[PDB]
Amino acid sequence: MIEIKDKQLTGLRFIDLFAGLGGFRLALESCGAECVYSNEWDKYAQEVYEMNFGEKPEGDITQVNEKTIPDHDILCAGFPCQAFSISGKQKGFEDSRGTLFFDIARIVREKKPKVVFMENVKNFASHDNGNTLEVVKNTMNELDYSFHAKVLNALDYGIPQKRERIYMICFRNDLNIQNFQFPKPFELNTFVKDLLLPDSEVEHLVIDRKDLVMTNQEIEQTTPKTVRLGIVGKGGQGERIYSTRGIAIGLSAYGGGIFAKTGGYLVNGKTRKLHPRECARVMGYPDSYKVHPSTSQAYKQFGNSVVINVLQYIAYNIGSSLNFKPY
DNA sequence: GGATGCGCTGAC
DNA sequence: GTCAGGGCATCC
Ligand SMILES: Nc1ncnc2c1ncn2[C@@H]1O[C@H](CSCC[C@H](N)C(=O)O)[C@@H](O)[C@H]1O
Repeated sequence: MIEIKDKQLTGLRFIDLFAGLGGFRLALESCGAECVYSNEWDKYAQEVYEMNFGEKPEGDITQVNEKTIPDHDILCAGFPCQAFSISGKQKGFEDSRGTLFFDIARIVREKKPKVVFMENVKNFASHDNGNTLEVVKNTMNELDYSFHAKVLNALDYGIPQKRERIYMICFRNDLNIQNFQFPKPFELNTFVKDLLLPDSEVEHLVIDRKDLVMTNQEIEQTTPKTVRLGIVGKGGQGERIYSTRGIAIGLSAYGGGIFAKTGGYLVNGKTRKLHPRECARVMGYPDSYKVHPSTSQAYKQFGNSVVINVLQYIAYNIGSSLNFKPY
C-alpha cells in the first residue's frame, strides 16, 4: 500500500462488511477514516482480523438487525463473488452465496450512509447479460444514490498482478456529488521478481513435476502482463507456470491444482508457488500485516481479498469529492 | 480442515 | 484458437 499525506476522510465513520482480512479498513484508515463496525462470519478470517485490528467481527450478516449497526458515513463491502465468477457455475442470485447484496441494500435502506463503496469480480459487470449489474444500479438508485461502476486492473495502479475487479461507488443524492472520478492509470514499475522473498525462505514451496512442459522461453525484460512459461498436468487452473519478470496471475480463494491459489513461477531454475507473504505483497498488504497461522487459510484469505492500493486511490477520490463544497 | 485433479465458460 | 478465469468435486 502507499502513504497518504492528505487525510481526505478524517472525521468520517465507516463499517467493514464481509471484512475478510480487513483490506477496506487498511485503505480507509490510511485516508483518515474511523472504523465503527465490522462483520465477517468465517472463523479463520475473524482470527486474522482480530490478530491485526484487535476485534472479532460480528457473525452472519443475514442475521444482524440492520438497526443495531452503528451510524456511519461510508459502507464498505467486498461481497461474495463465487456465484458470479467465470470459474464457477454463475448461478448469481440463485446461489445461497449470491444474495448478500440484498443484505447490503437492507442495511443501506436503514442507515443511509453518505457513501456505499462495494467491490466484486470483473465478470460481475456482464453476468447474466448485464442484468446483475443493472439490478444493483436500480436498487441503489431507488435507495436514492448515484451509481458509479468501473472495472479496474491492479496492474494499472502500481501492483504487479493482473486482477480485474469491478468497483462500485454510490453517493447519496442529497450530497449532489458531481465530480467523482475513478483513479487514472499509470505506468507499472514493479514486477513479481521485485516482491519475492529470499530462496532460503521458500524452499518448501518448490515443486518438481516430471510432467512439466515448458511452452515459452524465459524473458529478461520486465513486462506489465502475465507471461506463461509452461504447464503441468493438463494445464488447468493451478497447473500453469509464469515468469517473475511479468506480473502475477490472479490469486484464487477456492482454486485447485498443484500450484493452487497462487499459480506457479519460475524462480532461479525451479518452479514454485508463492509464499503467503508474497501473496500479501501482490495484494498490496504491508509487511507489517500479520498473516493467518494456517497457510491454507491465508492463501484463501488473500485470494478473496481486495488490492489495497486501488482502494486507497478510490477512497482518496471519494474524500476529494466529498470535500469539494464551494460557496 | 488440507490438498489437488478437474471442468468448462468466456474474454478477445 | 489460445489461455485465462480469482470456482467445483472429492479424497483423506
Ligand atoms: N453471511 C455472511 N455473513 C458474514 N460474512 C460473510 C457472509 N457470507 C460471506 N461472508 C464473508 O464475506 C467475505 C467475502 S471476501 C471479502 C474480503 C475482504 N474485502 C478483505 O479485504 O479481505 C468472506 O471472507 C466471507 O467469509
